[PDB]
Amino acid sequence: LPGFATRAIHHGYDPQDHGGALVPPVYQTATFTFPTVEYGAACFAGEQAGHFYSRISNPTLNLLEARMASLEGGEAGLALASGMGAITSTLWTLLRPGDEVLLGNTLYGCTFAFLHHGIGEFGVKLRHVDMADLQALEAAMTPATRVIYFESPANPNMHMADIAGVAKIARKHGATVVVDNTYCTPYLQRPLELGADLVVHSATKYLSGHGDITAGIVVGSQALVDRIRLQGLKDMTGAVLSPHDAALLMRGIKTLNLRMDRHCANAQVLAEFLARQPQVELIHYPGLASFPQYTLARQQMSQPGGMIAFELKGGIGAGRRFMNALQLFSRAVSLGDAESLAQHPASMTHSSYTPEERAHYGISEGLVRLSVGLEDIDDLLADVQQALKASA
Amino acid sequence: LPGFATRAIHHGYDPQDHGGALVPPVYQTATFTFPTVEYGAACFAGEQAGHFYSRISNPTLNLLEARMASLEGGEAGLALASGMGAITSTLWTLLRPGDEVLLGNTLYGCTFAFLHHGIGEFGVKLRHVDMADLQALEAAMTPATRVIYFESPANPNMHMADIAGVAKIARKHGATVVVDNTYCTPYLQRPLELGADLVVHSATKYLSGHGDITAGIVVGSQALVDRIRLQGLKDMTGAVLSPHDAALLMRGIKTLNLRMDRHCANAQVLAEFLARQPQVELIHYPGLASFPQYTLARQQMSQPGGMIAFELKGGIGAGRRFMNALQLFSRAVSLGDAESLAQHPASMTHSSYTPEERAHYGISEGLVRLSVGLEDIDDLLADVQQALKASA
Amino acid sequence: MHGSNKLPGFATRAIHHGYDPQDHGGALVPPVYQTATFTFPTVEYGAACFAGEQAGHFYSRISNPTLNLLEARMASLEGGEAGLALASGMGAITSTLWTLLRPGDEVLLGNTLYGCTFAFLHHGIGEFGVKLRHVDMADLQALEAAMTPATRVIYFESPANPNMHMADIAGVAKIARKHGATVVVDNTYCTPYLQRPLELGADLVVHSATKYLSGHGDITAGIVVGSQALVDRIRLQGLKDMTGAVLSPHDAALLMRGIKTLNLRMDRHCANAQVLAEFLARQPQVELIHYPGLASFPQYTLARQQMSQPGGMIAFELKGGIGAGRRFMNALQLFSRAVSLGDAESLAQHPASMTHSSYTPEERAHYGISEGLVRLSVGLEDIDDLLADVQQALKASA
Amino acid sequence: LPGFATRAIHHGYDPQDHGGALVPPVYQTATFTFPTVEYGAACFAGEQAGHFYSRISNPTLNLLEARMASLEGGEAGLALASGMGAITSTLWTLLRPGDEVLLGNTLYGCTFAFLHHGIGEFGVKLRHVDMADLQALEAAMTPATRVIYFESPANPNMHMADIAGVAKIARKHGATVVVDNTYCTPYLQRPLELGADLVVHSATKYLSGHGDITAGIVVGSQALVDRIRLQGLKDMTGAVLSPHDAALLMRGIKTLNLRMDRHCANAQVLAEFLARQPQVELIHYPGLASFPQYTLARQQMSQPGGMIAFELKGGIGAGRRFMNALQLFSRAVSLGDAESLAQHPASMTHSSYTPEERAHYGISEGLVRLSVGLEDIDDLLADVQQALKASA
Ligand SMILES: CSC/C=C(/NCc1c(COP(=O)(O)O)cnc(C)c1O)C(=O)O
Ligand SMILES: CSC/C=C(/NCc1c(COP(=O)(O)O)cnc(C)c1O)C(=O)O
Ligand SMILES: CSC/C=C(/NCc1c(COP(=O)(O)O)cnc(C)c1O)C(=O)O
Ligand SMILES: CSC/C=C(/NCc1c(COP(=O)(O)O)cnc(C)c1O)C(=O)O
Repeated sequence: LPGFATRAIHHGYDPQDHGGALVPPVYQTATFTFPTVEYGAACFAGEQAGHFYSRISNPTLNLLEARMASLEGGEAGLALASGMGAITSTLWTLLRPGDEVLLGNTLYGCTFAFLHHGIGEFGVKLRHVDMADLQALEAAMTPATRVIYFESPANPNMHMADIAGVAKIARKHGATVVVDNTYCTPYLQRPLELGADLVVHSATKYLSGHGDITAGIVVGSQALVDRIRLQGLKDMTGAVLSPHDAALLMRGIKTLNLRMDRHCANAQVLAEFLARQPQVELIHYPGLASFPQYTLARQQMSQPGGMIAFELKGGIGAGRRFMNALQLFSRAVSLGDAESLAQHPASMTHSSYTPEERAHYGISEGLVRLSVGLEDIDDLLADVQQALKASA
Repeated sequence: LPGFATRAIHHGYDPQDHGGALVPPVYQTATFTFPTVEYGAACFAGEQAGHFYSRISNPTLNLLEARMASLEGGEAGLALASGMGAITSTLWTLLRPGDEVLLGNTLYGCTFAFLHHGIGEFGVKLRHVDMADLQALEAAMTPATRVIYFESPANPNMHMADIAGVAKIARKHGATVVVDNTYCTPYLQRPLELGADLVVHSATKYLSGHGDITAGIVVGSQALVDRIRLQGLKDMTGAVLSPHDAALLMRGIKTLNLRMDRHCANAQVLAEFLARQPQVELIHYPGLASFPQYTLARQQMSQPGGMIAFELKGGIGAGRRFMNALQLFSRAVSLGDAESLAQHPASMTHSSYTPEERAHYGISEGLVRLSVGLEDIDDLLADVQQALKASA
Repeated sequence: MHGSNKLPGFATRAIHHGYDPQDHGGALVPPVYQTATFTFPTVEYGAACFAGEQAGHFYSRISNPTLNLLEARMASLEGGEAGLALASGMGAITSTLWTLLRPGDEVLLGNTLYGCTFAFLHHGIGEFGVKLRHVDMADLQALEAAMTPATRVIYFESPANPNMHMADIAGVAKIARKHGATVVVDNTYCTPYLQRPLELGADLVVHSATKYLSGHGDITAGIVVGSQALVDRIRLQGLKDMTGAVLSPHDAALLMRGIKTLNLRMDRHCANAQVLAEFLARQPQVELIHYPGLASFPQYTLARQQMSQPGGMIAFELKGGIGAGRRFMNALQLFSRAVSLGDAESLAQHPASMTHSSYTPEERAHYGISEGLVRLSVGLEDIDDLLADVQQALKASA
Repeated sequence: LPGFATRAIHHGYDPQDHGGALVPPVYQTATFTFPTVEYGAACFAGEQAGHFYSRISNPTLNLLEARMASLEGGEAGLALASGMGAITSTLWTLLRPGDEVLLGNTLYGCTFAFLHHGIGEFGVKLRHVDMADLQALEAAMTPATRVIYFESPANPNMHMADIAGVAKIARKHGATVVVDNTYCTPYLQRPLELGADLVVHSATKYLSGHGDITAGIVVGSQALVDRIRLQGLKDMTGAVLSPHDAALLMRGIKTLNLRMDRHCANAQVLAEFLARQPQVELIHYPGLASFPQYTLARQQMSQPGGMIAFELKGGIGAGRRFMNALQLFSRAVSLGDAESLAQHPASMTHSSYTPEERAHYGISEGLVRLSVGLEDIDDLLADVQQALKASA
């Protein structure tokens, strides 16, 4: 079995099948012709090799799909036009009125919005459980419960989940486990190998790695992905990934190992630096020993990742002055780009909110999330240095 | 107000805002930064002009949107990953359980699938009506009727609706009218100007014009597009258009008028040919005096379009052999490409079942659909001629 | 009636020629080979790709399947054996002249050339011992008279940039058959849809595919079309060794997209320009006006003889001089102030206050242009909007 | 002065100058307009700093150029359509009939072809010299010597030049020193800092990193680069880089350091392995302690590179059998891709030659060149190992 980086470069593709082309050609085409109508009948019945329309399937998307399937260790992959594309396509096919979905305690803003203000308003019951608390989960299981969905680590506290523990419970009750594995990437965490059924990504983040596409991946069993493709994607979202973006995504995946190694190495130093500072109150970085859930994080994630969350003494005001002081970090939402991004949900994403509304959710007054990039660490240190001095 | 071709080339863009670039640069970026946090606060409150993340909005996509809005005579536009992306995003935000939606009698298959096996399995009521029969439409209306959705001309029999008559009934009862205007494009038909609220396109077809992108456009009021953008696209489908494909779509649109002129002139000659041949039993083309809704066709479409549908005397068998015989025409689903295409749904998209399923779901045994391309008309004629002989 | 040996029409071939979807997974649009290098099954299937026998691929700077399709298709349209695709028009010109010419060879040139072509010849290749001579190519007696034994290449544009001077291409090729020269014709302005120098006796044509062939102003590209032997030579020396002007398969894919509507776009360019040129000639403000479709145009009968339609380029002079032209341009709200052609967008330039602004009034004649001159590339906008813009712009030059 | 990684990600670009876009927009446009004739007057002069045509100066290309300049420690940059683009544009500008160019003893095939069968046949003198031998260089200099051109390390044996010694000899005679820095990249070796005047790159190799573009770079003094822009590129080659490919190149440059680190570590290992084999007659890798020019190599190269050349004892025949048995390395010319590549010049690029014409030229019978890729070293070892066993 060839290694991770080998597979990220080579898996699913022989140059000799495409006129010797070293980089696979991009199938920037909407439709594919048939030799016969009989051949074309068989492609809608779904019982052959080949193609018909790019919304369903496309060779450039198929290579990306298979290759991602290999990295995560799953049977099938599906490519979609965004992370939300992946999540919504997946959830729209597995859930019908009167089914229940168990969710992690904290979710990504638009995943939360989709669940509560979207599918949740179509008669699907919602319920939030601590996915580190196996006791609380096992209680909350009912026969109506069809899907268990969560992020590990979770946005933005880095709250972990006992994936193996959750999956053993779900296996007994018949529930399908779906993990948003965006923050880690298969390089760092493979939830399918810990019993999960499906993993979804925002490929927009670390997989692409260069902040120039919006994209989504689903990986899991052949049976589950076939359904999500032929219902969620085909009928219910239309979240079709451009072959051009699919090709750029594959370009990024070829440096995933190298990019994450450095993300994690830079993140480590900045976390350890931030720990030893009078301005900081607490830090949520999985590779600091003071991290609440250090043990579980290391059983699942091979490295601590590139994301640091931390709160400041001075709260809302200390954040604004810190964020505005940054001359190298960019004030922006998103993560996993080569460029180092900072965001402060208190006065950016959730700014029209007041302090009285924020505490409802698991989202602090002083909380500033970093996505540590690939820049020279000494420059990143110096930028954070002056930004903390400016936040007094 | 400048002419169609002028607007389809220039609307919404001045080179002097982008370093004098004649062609607008492609914003192939997932995320955008802010100079301060208080600036970025307003971009999430929706109260200050600018960008944050390409799933919600992007400048390349905004240009496409605004330009498409001008061509349809609408206030605002939204760009999506596919036509189904356009449809699902739209209907997911506009309907909730208990709402009734009146559909036209025939619909494009994935739209039929989405309605009956997708959204209509989450407690949304569906009824089918002949939108040509204004008495029956009026009679079909209820207060719970929230949406009237149809294609005009309809897949795959070219059936027509009086858009203004339908809109009048919709103003009476208080219902939103959504027209799928793929077949015609804004160049030949503008449903908003005949009282429609929203129009949806598969921009994959005529608007693209070159078979290379998958895309969708919604055009309507600012109020409705904003809801579709902020809920259907953002939370519920994630069907985000690549700035690459958005830019190609705009390239395609620059020759829309010229391309449609040729599609229509070619299709007219081919329709009049097909009507004279002994192998052909019925022909549906709007530019033929024999078309049942001929008056309405000239009253509502400025030209009769590029699509022909017809039936061969020898049934399914003759269709197969007609289809197999084509050397210039390509066997493929889809329409609106430079390349002339044909399909015989009876032995392609809707194959396995006997005549009895194909009757009630109104697609004849011998029905062949043609998307007439931009090739030399003599070449197309010659290909169709020999294919008819071979059909017997 | 008639059978398979009939040539498919121009629009059919501009969309289909050289590509059957069945040889590429059924993909209706050809896959873009956005790859720099190609691999070999055995080590000997690499050996034969460099030398002699094999049909196949190794490196994109010599040959790429996306570029090959473009090439074969441009060849069909021009009526040539072979095509080559390059990074720019100047890529096509330099790559061609670098392989056909050596020190001591003479090149006979059209009286006017495109600026960077003129520069290439006088200040580039001409300084490496290639001898230069200009002749009015409309004068077949003068051309005959200028032929020497060292004359290796007759090169020229028709119509020329920017005065739209023309040459008898068949007349030139006949003179060249007798003496032995290779005729190269820059066919940018007409495109294969309006004029086909190869079918009138020219040995090679070159294009700035950046213009009408692309049609949408988003790529820079060149094409050479001509005999297999001459194109192969150009590919294997001019492009391989001497320019490295390699076309991106991305841009080659877009050029093929533009070529799918060439006939339609040229039809509309020409229709607009004819209506605009006839309008322009009847206006008070205009001194003269060159446009091949007007009978006043000096070479009206040659234009009709060689071009199937009169093109999208207009030239005219204003009353009021530079001061009027200066105001005319600034008054344009729909036309752009730019130098290029063959875009969907209509472009104007007033060389007095633009491209030759640093020059002085009298220096214009003996470098070679007028004082109220305005070149127009007529685009694809609704003709009424283009009239209204030129009308109000004339009124502001008054 | 920020670190190499920081500059390779940020240099020359602020998001705020383009609507906050994190990644810069791609200026896929041929022409640029002017607001007035007075503005457009000075773009054919120089005193107004805008744009006019993309063959001369495009915003996307300029960013690439400025950034490549920064990494190389030079004043200014030029982007071109291929490595040969950069080489030919540079040499056509600097050389004329009667001028002599001094060359490194062995050059890349098409550079040798350009010099001897292109520009050499226009009255330009050629002389090859050993560029490590400063005594032989000074002796070779004449008044006609205007340019000194070489690779370091060079094809095929990794033969170094003494760049600082060469520049010292050139400074005496006024001549210009041009260094092909393709193999090393600015990450490993910066010839301008050691006294050279111009560097050229086939950005097609390591700079891109991913084998999907063809691009050239020139970096040097503003006056020199300006001339190669306005003479070599504008008039004499027209080797204009696509903004699309220039965008990809810059995408590739953001992982240059990380990719070069891994290339070099995989090479280090695989050379240590190869140097101890019974099948290996001789091996050229800069990092081996027994490399002839080891000391000088480490004065210029911060790491020994990703390329290995070695000789098999069985001659041309063993090379053939080794090449063919490789299942993971691809058989191709080119280098610096993520995918590992191998060529055996004696049965590929130079097979039409006879046994005695290879030595004359400067190539061995059993010489195999390896571009060591980014794959898992254990897979690469396995593949080379079995290929060595099958070579006997
Ligand atoms: C309000 S814009 C900010 C978006 C952010 N993230 C996106 C994201 C998605 C959704 O993925 P797309 O659909 O491709 O965006 C899914 N899952 C995770 C863990 C994510 O982080 C952000 O600020 O971290
Ligand atoms: C079973 S594959 C055949 C697809 C066909 N058409 C697509 C289409 C869509 C959906 O649009 P996308 O999502 O962009 O494909 C929406 N609305 C209309 C009137 C359409 O024709 C077809 O065969 O005509
Ligand atoms: C100073 S920018 C103006 C450029 C113009 N034309 C280009 C051109 C070329 C050169 O082709 P590229 O290298 O692709 O640009 C070659 N041959 C012809 C007849 C051309 O028109 C122009 O203003 O008409
Ligand atoms: C006969 S195809 C093989 C090409 C090879 N290399 C190219 C190259 C160039 C020229 O660069 P482009 O023009 O981009 O190809 C310049 N400088 C160096 C050190 C190079 O290696 C090769 O096999 O190593």
